[PDB]
Amino acid sequence: TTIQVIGAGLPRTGTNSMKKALEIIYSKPCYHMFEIIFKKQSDISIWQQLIDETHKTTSDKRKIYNGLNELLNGYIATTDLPSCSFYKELMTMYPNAKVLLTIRDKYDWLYSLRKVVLPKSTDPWKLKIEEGDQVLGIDSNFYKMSEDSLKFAFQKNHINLDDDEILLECYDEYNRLVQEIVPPERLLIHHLGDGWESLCQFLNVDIPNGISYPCANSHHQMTQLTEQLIKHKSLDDIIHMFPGLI
Ligand SMILES: Nc1ncnc2c1ncn2[C@@H]1O[C@H](COP(=O)(O)O)[C@@H](OP(=O)(O)O)[C@H]1O
Ligand SMILES: CC(C)NC[C@@H]1CCc2cc(CO)c([N+](=O)[O-])cc2N1
Repeated sequence: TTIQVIGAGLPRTGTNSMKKALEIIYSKPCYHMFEIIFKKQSDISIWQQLIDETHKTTSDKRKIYNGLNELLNGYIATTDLPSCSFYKELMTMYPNAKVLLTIRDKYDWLYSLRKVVLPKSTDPWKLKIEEGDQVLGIDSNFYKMSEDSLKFAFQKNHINLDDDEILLECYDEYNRLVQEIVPPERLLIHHLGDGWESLCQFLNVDIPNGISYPCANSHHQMTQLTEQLIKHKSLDDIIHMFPGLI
C-alpha cells in the first residue's frame, strides 16, 4: 500500500467527498482531517512537529519526508488539511502519484470556511464550535495545528486570518500555484459537481456501476453536528443522526 493520489484541494472544496470517492475506487483508506479528528488525535502533535520543521531557517526535508511516510502508512491517498499543504513534498516522495485539485467558487468557499473551519475571532459561533469540539476531545492543540497548516499552505507568517479579502486572494493564489507547479498531465482539476467521469478517466478506472458520487460534509450538517454535540454531550449518543459522515 502506497500513496496513489495526492489531494491538493483546500478544506471546504469537497475533500471529504473526494476521500470517500477514492476509498470507493481503491477499496483502501484515504487520509483527511476527519481521520485526525475522529480516529487518530494522536497524530496532531506529529503534524505540528512537521509544520514547525518548515518554519526553521534550514528545514530538514528528509525529516519531513520520513514524518509524512509515517503518518500516511496504510493509506492509498490523501486529501484536505493538513496533508494538502505538503503536496510538493508528497509529489517528490511519490513520483508516480497523481495530483487532484478540488476547487469551487471562491465566495462560496469562504462562507463555507467561515461557518465550519475558520470563523472570525469576533464570531460568537466560534465559541459554539469550540464547545462542541470539547465533547470530541478537540482543543487548542488541534486549532493551532490546523491554523498553522493553513498558513503553511498560504505561505504566510503574519497573516490576518480575520480579513476576508486576504483569505480570498490567498485561496486564488494557492489554486493558481498548484496549476503552475504540477505538470498538467499529472493534475486533474475537479470542480464541485463534476462527479465520477473526469476522475475515473484520470485514474484509469471505470465509473463505479450504480454507486453515486459522494455528497458529504455540508455546512448545514456540520452546524447540526455542533448543535447536537453541545446538546447531548456525546458523539456516540448522536451519531445515528449523521449517517455517512464519519
Ligand atoms: N458531490 C458534491 N456536490 C456538490 N457539493 C459538494 C459535494 N460534495 C461536497 N460538497 C460540498 O463541499 C463542501 C465540503 O467540502 P469539504 O469536505 O472539503 O469540507 C460542502 O460545501 P458547503 O459547506 O457549501 O455545503 C459540501 O456541501
Ligand atoms: C468536528 C466539528 C464539529 N468541529 C471541527 C471543525 C470542523 C471540521 C474541521 C475540518 C477541517 C478541515 O476539513 C479543519 N481544518 O483544516 O482547520 C477544521 C475543522 N474543525
